[PDB]
Amino acid sequence: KEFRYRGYTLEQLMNMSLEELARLFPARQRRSLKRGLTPEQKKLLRKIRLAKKGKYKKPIRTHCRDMIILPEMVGLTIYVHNGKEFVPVEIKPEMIGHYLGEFAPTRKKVEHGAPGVGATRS
Amino acid sequence: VEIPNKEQILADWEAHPMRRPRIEKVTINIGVGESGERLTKAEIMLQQLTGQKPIRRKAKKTNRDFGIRRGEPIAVKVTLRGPKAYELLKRLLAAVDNRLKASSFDEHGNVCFGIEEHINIPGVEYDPEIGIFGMDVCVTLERPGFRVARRKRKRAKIPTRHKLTKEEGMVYMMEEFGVEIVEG
Amino acid sequence: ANFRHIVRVAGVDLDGNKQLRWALTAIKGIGINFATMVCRVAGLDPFMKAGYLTDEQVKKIEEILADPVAHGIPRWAVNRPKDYETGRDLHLITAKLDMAIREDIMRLRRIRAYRGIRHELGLPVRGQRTRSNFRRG
RNA sequence: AUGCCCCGAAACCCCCGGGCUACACGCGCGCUACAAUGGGCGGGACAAUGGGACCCGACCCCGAAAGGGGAAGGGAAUCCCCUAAACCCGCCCUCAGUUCGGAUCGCGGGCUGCAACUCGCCCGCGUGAAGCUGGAAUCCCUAGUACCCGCGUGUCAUCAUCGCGC
RNA sequence: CUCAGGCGGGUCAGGAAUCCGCCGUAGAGUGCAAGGGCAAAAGCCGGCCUGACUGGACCCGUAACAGAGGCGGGUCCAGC
Repeated sequence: KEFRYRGYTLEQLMNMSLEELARLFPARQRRSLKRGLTPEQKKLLRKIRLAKKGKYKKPIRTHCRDMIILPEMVGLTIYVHNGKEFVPVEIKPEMIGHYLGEFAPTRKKVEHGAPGVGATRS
Repeated sequence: VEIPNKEQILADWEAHPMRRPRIEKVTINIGVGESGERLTKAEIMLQQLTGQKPIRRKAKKTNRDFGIRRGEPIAVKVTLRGPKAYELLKRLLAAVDNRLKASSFDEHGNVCFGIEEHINIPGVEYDPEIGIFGMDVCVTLERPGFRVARRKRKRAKIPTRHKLTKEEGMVYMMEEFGVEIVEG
Repeated sequence: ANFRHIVRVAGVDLDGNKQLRWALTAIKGIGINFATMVCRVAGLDPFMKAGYLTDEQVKKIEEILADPVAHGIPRWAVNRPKDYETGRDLHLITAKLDMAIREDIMRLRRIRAYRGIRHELGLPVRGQRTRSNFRRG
């Protein structure tokens, strides 16, 4: 089925301005947008806008894990820092309104081995 | 999908009246999978939905993985024929959207599908005895003179010209009622 | 009058010796608060023993459950205040509610979010400590 | 604070991101409960210690709640936090995994903070896991003490099942 | 009434549960070894029954040709 967010299609979401996107988004994202964007986030937006317009062909890397995905960021690969490397994340329509850091896991899955000598009172 | 032979095969159906087939039987199966009170619930459900008695299809061979034993009544089935079969097929096909997968048709123009919940004049009377809702529905077509291979006396084999095909079956379904899809 | 020991509302059998509030509570998707809300909207005394309900009253309850908001229920007392797809206010009952929650978790797992990963792994998702508690084995 | 040894363009100094918050498992100390010596609803009474300047904030208006806007007085025996709970009266529940239990999750609305996903707190509706009194063993306490029940403060931009007192 | 096995289709259902079509000379089954025989049956599913009976005759095999106590089998008459 065609993707829709709050009954709006992707083209409508792109055409909508920042205030309407904030209205659509949940309380946390709306509050973040209302407060504003930090200078690093503004630089990230400038890079994404240039890439979309077609004058930035290099991969996009950033440390901004607290950034919320916007519809204009759909269709791009962003390399998000996770502490050690820049893991790639492909922006999808269903990921709008989520924090960019949710898709860049930091820790690793644990495969517990045999318990040590001190793991028990014996 | 798109059938390319619709026009000339329409000329054919109209030119030869006896070449027009019909739904000889619609078979509905309830694969309960266990011989419990759910089996009786499904039996009464199909009894009040169709109007004729059920059949206790027993299990062939024993399999402990599925929790079955040979000869255990597992599933039930019912066969519908005639104008009442026509009406039941219409209501069932309306239950879900009037769309059939174009690939579901057999080689001999036989089609069928499955419904995972009663929705056809269903009646919310399911809390008393329901829970095993779900039904495999398959329809069989036939040009009129196919009882030659069924009659005991002077039984014979129908030629390949006189038997249905996938395209003819789907076009017949389209012409009578409902539409096909591209299944992707 | 006709005191029914068992009454079926919204496809779930309700007790006949229990008040209407807690009787409606038997349906997944409705609790004591929302049941009282529904009774007050329908105009039925919440304290009546379930079983005295008539066909008209049962159908009225069904309609209220179908469209709680249009019947006066506040938009902030519903189960789904803002549908992800349609963008309207909905209240889901039993099977539809289960499908909606399953779809939400499946969407998370599909987008590969942290909360989806944690859902599939079966570990806490809301930011708890897993060193001393949550021992399932 | 300091002896010797060591690093001394690095172990020194700043900045960004992550971690200290992981999780088959063993343990200490606690909170909540396993209900009638009670749960819910409406109503009716009673404190003290302390703190308050980007601070406490009466009072008024909006909101269903969280919360939002204006704003008097108070440098504090003058104003605020501050009309606590246990307890009492009337009604429903009548021994049941329930109108006990409140983990675990969905959606949505807010506050602080430059920043809330890793990794904060708050409120609405929905959901409803173990638990029906506990083996060997083991701990505190001699009077306004023990038990029961709430409040102030230190940490604090937000966060108290925590320490110190009432 | 027709089997085994296979091809195409169908909600849970997956290699394998129950179902709808086509092909299918027996590749199945027939209590048990092997061989032989069996497809509108000798196989699968049902209805009724107890000829798995009584009194007898003759004949073949064990034992060719070529002798036999005991035993197995075949063709019949009568009774019920």
